[PDB]
Amino acid sequence: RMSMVVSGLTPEEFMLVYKFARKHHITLTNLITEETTHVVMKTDAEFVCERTLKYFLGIAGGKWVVSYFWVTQSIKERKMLNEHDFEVRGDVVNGRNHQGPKRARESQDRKIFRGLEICCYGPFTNMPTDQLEWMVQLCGASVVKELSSFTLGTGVHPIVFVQPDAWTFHAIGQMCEAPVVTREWVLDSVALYQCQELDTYLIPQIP
Ligand SMILES: [Co+2]
Repeated sequence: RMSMVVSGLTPEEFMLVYKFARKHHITLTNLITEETTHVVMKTDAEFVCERTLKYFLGIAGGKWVVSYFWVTQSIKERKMLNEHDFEVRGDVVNGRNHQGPKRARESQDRKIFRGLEICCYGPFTNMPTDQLEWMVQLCGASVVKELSSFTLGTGVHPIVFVQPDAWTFHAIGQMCEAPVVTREWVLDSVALYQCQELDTYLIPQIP
């Protein structure tokens, strides 16, 4: 059936979702899994939310990323409103209207990271490696654990991403032949659901 997960909400805001969840036989839960169908985000009146991890994984699964206004209007009108009307416009960081989740629902037959080998490299911070790995998988990429493990083949394009405010490196180029980008290449590529160009994102590689 329907299974719901919640993001950016207060206790009382949560209680409202639960009431809506109880009234409509919807499972509510703490952590997002593949079983999750809906991700309720807090937004401003014009469906703009902050980009949480559940935001990305939600879009990565191409679920229903939908504003908390879905919940309260549904309570107000005493009926389960259309998810279509309430979906999240975009976010505070990628722009007030990129309609990201929209494309993601519409494009499961061709996922943006199809045909790619991705290596989430070294230390990571707000987001753990495995979440980013699962994100990246969900969008049709193939995870590599170590640089040396890239399918050296005309077939696939390998990418290495890193987030550099963690290593408390620019010599990945010396250990493998791959584009090195910044974790924001993935996050934006997922937020916008377009496959971003690596130029704006490349980390310098010393010879
Ligand atoms: Co090519």
